[PDB]
Amino acid sequence: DFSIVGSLPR
Amino acid sequence: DFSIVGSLPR
Amino acid sequence: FPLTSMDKAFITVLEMTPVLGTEIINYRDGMGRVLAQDVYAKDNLPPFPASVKDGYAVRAADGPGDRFIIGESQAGEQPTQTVMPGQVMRVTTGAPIPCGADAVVQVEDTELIRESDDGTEELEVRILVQARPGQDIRPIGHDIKRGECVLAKGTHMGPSEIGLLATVGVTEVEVNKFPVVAVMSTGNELLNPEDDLLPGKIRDSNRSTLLATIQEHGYPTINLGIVGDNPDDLLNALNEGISRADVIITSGGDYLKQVLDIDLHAQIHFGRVFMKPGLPTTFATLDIDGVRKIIFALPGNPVSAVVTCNLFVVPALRKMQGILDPRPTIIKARLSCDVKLDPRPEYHRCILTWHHQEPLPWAQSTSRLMSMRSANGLLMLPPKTEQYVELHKGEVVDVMVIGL
Amino acid sequence: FPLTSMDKAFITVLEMTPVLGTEIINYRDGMGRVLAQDVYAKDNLPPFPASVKDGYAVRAADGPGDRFIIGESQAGEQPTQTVMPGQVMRVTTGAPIPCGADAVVQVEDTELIRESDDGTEELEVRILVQARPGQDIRPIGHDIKRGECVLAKGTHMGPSEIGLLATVGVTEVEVNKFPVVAVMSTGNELLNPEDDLLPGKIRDSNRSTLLATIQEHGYPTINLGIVGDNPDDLLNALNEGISRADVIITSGGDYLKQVLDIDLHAQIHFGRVFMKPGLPTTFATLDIDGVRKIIFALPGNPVSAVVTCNLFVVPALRKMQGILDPRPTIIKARLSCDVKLDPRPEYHRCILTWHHQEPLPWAQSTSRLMSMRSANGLLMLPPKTEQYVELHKGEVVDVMVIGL
Repeated sequence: DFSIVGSLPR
Repeated sequence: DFSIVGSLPR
Repeated sequence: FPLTSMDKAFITVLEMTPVLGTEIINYRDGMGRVLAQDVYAKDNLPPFPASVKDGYAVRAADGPGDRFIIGESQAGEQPTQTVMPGQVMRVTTGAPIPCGADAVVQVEDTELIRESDDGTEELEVRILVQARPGQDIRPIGHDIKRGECVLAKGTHMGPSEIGLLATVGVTEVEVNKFPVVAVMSTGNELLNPEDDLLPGKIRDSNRSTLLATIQEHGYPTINLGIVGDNPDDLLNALNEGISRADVIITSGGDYLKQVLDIDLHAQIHFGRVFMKPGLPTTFATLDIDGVRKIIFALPGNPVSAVVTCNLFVVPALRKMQGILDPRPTIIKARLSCDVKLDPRPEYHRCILTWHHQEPLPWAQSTSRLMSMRSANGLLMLPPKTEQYVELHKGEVVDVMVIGL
Repeated sequence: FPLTSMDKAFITVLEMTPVLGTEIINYRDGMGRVLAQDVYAKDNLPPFPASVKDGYAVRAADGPGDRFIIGESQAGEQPTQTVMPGQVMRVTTGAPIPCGADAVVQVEDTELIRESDDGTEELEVRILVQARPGQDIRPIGHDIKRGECVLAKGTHMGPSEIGLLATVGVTEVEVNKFPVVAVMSTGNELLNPEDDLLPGKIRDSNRSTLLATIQEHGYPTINLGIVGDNPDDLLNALNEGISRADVIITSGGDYLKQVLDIDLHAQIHFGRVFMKPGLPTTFATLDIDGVRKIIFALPGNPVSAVVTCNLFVVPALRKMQGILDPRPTIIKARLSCDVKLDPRPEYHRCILTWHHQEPLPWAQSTSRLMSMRSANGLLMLPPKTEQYVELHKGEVVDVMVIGL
C-alpha cells in the first residue's frame, strides 16, 4: 500500500 | 574513501 | 471546517485534479513532458547492413587465405562495387557492407601482404580465420525496425528519449500541456522583497519560495504579487489568476473562503488537515467555461507553506502534466536524532546523506557543511500512538524526496 | 594513448577543471547558483515584538481578572496606545505588541464579558490565567538579528535560500557563473534529425541527447551542429566553440587529437580510459587569453556518450559553477539480475525503484511500466577479480544518481 503518512519504524 | 569505481558487494 | 485526515486530503487532491489537454511541441522542448501519442519509426536502424568492426568485408565461403582488396567502404558512403570470390573490401566500424560480402573479419584476424608504393593503399591481405555468415555485421533493422513503436504514449521524457526522437526523425510530438501556476501572498503586514521596512511590516518570502519551487519542477509561473486581506482585493486577484492560469496558489490570510464560496462558487473540498505543520490548508476546485481550475490556499507560516506545497501542490501539478503515477518517491532513511511524536502526522524538511559503505541514508533535520546544502527530503513522522511516543536516533523512517 | 584508470581519469578531470569567475544576479535567478559572498541581514526579524497567538496583550503584573480592552493591534499596523494597569489590547498572531504590555494571553484562556451594542467591538474580558513575562511573544530579532550572516559563501541555492534572500531584502547577490557548453557531433555518416535518410547515412542523436543532459542541469548550451571528420572542419568548429563557450563537447570520430595538439596546442590529459563503455574518451584543456577552456571528446556510441557525459562532464560542470564538492551522489541498491563481470569497471544505465517497506532500492537495468520511465541511475560494477567473476540478483552494489 502507498501512504502519505509516515509508517512506524518497521 | 570516495571512488568512482564500483565496490564489491560488501 | 472539519479536520481532514492526511490520507483523505491527499487522495482528494489527486482525484479532483484534472489532466490537462495536449499540444504539439518540437522534440527539443520535450524535457519532462509526457507523450500523448505513440511514436513509430519510419526507417530501419541501421538502414543498411553495417560493419561492427574495423577490418574487411569478406565472402565466408572463400574461407581463410590471401585476398585482393578491391576498395574501401567508409561511414557515410554507399559502396558501388561487388565483392567477388578471392576479393575483400576494407571496412571501418559503421560502414555499409558491399554486395557480395556476407561477413566481416576484424583487422586483428588478418595480416597485410602488399601496400601501394606510396603506402596510402592496402592491396592484398591474408585472412587468418574462417568467418561465419553474418559475423560482425549489424543487419538492417537490428536496432529499430520500420513501423516499430519506439516510445509509447504516457512516457515521461528525459535526455535519452529526446535522443530517440532525433534518431527516428520525429521532431514534432503531441504531449500533455504543462500547468501554468499563479502565486500570490495575502497579508496586510507584507512588503515586497525590494522594499525597505515600514512600521509593523515584514518582507514577503513565501511568494518567492513557492515560485522557485514550482519553477524548479519546470512549470511556467505567474507572479500575482501581494494582495490585501479583504474580499474586494482577493476577488480581483483570484479572477486574474483564473483568467491567466490553470492553478492558483495563495499563502497567508476568513475572506479567502468567503470569496471562493460566495463570489466564485468554487467547491471547497477541505479547509483543515490533521497534519503538522499545515493545519489550515485549503483546497478548492472551480469548473468554469468547460474546464477545471484548482486553487490551493496554503498557510502563511513559511515552513508550512513549503511543506504543504511539496505534499499537495507538486503531485497535483505532476498529474496535470500527464504523469501517470504522480505520487512522490518515498525512501527509507535513518533518524539523525531522537524525536517526540505528535498526535498529528508530522513533516520536517531534512537533508538526506549517504555515508561511506552504509546502505541506508541518514536524514539530517535542518555543522559547517549542512548549512551549504538545500533540503532535499521531507521526513514523514507517524502519528503518536499507545506504543510509540518517541523515535530514536538510528531508527528507520520514511522520507519523501523533494530535491540529490 | 595509454590506458588511464577510471580513478586517475576522474581525479584528472576534477583537478584540471577551473572554477569560473563571479557575476552579480537578481535573487530570483538564484536557483542552483553558488553564493560567492556571505549575505548579512540588515534588519531584525521580527523587527518588532510580535504576538505568537490570537488573544490579548496584557501586563503580567495585573495577573488574572477582568480587563478593559482599549484597542486592537493587527498585523501590518503600529499600535499607538499604551496598555495601562487594568487594560489589555486585542491582538492577532503576528501583530506588534503595544507599549505597556509584556505578555500575550491566548484567547482560549479568556472569557468575553461585554461587547458593543452593535456587536462589532469587544469591550471587557476576563483573563483566566497568570501570564509569565514574555509569554507568547516573539521578541525582536528572535528569528534573525541585524548584522547576522544568514547565508555563507559556498551555499548552493534552492527555493528556501531564495526565500531567505527575499526575507532579508538582499535582491542582488554575487554568484559563480554557470558554464556555457558547446556541443558538436563529428561523423561523415551523420544527418540532422530533421532530415530524410540518404544512402549510407543515419540521424545524429548524440548532439540532442548531450544537449538535453546539460540543459537538465541548468547550464546554457550552444549547438555547434554536425562537423565533417577532417582537420579543416574540426579546427573551424573547435575555434567557434572556444570563442563562444567555456566547455566544448564532441562525440564521434584521428583528426580530433591532431587538431587539439598541433593546431590548438591544447594539453591532452588522457585519450583512453580503462572502463566499459567509454574506452576512447578524451579530455583536454586549453589555456588561452588568461583563462582555461575544457574539451571532452566522447565516444560516438550513444550509450557510451551518455555514460561518459554523466561520469566526467557533469562533475566538471558542477565544479565550474562553484559547487564545493562536485562529486555525484552514490547510493547502495540491489541488483535486479545476475551479471558476469568484465575486467574493466563497467557502467550501466538503470532505473532505481523503491518497493513497499523494503529499505534498499532495486536497480532495474534498462515490463509495461519501466518503459515509461527515464534512466535515473548508473550501476557501477566492480572490475573482474580472482574471487568475483559474477554478481547475483539481490546483491548490493553502488549506483550513481543521474536523474527520482
